[PDB]
Amino acid sequence: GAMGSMERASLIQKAKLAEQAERYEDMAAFMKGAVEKGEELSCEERNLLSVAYKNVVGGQRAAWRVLSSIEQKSNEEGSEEKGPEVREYREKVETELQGVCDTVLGLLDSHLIKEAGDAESRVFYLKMKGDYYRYLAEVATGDDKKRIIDSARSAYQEAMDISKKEMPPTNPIRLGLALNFSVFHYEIANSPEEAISLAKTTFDEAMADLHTLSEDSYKDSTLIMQLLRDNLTLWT
Amino acid sequence: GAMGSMERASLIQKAKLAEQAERYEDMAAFMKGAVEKGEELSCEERNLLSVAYKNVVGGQRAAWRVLSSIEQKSNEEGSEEKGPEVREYREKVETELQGVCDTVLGLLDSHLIKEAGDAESRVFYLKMKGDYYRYLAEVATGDDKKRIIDSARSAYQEAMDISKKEMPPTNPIRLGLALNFSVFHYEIANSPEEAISLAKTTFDEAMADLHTLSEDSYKDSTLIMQLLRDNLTLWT
Amino acid sequence: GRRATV
Amino acid sequence: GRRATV
Ligand SMILES: [Mg+2]
Ligand SMILES: [Mg+2]
Ligand SMILES: [Mg+2]
Ligand SMILES: [Mg+2]
Ligand SMILES: [Mg+2]
Ligand SMILES: [Mg+2]
Ligand SMILES: [Mg+2]
Ligand SMILES: [Mg+2]
Repeated sequence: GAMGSMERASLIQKAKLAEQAERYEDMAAFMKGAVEKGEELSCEERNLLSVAYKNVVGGQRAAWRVLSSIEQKSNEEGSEEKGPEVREYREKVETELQGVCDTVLGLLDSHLIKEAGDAESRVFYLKMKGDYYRYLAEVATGDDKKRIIDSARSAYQEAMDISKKEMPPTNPIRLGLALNFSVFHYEIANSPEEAISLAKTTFDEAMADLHTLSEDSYKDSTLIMQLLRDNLTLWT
Repeated sequence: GAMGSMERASLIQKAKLAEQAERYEDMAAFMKGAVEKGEELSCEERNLLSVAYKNVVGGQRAAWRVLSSIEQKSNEEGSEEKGPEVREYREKVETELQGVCDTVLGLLDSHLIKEAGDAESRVFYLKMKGDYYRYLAEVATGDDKKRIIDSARSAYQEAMDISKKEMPPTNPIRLGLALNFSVFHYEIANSPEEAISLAKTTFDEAMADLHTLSEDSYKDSTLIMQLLRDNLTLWT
Repeated sequence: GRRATV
Repeated sequence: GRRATV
């Protein structure tokens, strides 16, 4: 690894500078280097890792959707043949995206998940595993599509099981996990009713627990609860 | 070059797809590959080249300014010592930025400028040479700073001389050249009076020539004239 | 609007 | 606002 010679603390410091400069590819490389030092990540460090890769893959996914839409239009009746270039370039972006997902999944497997024993870390990493398998599922079209989808489902389901046992219903990790698993049901697993049920139950159970929270925790939880409500409004 | 095996027309097609997907690093690599085919660029192709690199270097410059500001604050009295990391990371971004400028300047020197005989191409490329030397000047601090500044000045001055002889005062390339050379005077050459005089004279001479233009050309010219006015308002 | 994930 | 270049 190109970060093998840099101190763990320096990698973390530079990840924070990269975030301020909106240099998310650098931020991800610094955080990958920090993970590869082999020590567990603190809560703040886990969130630096997730912010970095979410921004990198988010740009790739948005670009992939633009190119996919152009490719789809090219294959409609009446569309002039323009050659292989659109497919080739969509494939190039797709391969890069898959590489980033494989990198994240590799960090989780070697060895973040196996060392994560507290609920906040374990649920966080399993949510990430579900998310990055879900991004692979967004572009999958072949023999492995069902297994990719099931890998996302299985990771999310383990995270849900732990979060229900070990976290309050207002915990922001639990809420974001539920938000994303609901989206998985809606748009990956062809299960809109499950998506709506999960979002509604998650919202209602969080509502009932807000009275236990400080003002700052209340703000954290209600922010994600509003995202659940936004999705429910879109879907109903 | 990694683009050596791809057809010129395919590189151009992919540059346009990359623009739509906001993948400006890819767009720049495709356009560099197209330039390296050795043929002159059409007007549309020149603008694809400039859009790609302007976006790439624009992101680098914005990041460099964020990091420079943090580094400056770290060196104020009362600031806690945090180690070499801020300087190192600012240097990393700076070196990448300088590499992109050197790449663009290299394409202009090998061999875009020497083959550009029409005013619209020659002025466009000389403006680009001035711009990329100006971006080098923004980060230069050493023995070569004066020569970098003079290289920007000389390129802009040749472009100005050609544009005055060969283009109408409303030509958008002429207007953008003047806008940027005025900014060069203001913030690189420590010549705010020259910056203001150039912007004012450029605006007034364009105003007097608008009556010759079609509606579409009028829109093109007035857009840049508004930028000259914006700068004059900021500076006076 | 596009559905939300976090 | 930041000065304009194009
Ligand atoms: Mg050490
Ligand atoms: Mg036809
Ligand atoms: Mg593929
Ligand atoms: Mg129903
Ligand atoms: Mg050929
Ligand atoms: Mg102190
Ligand atoms: Mg340097
Ligand atoms: Mg004066």
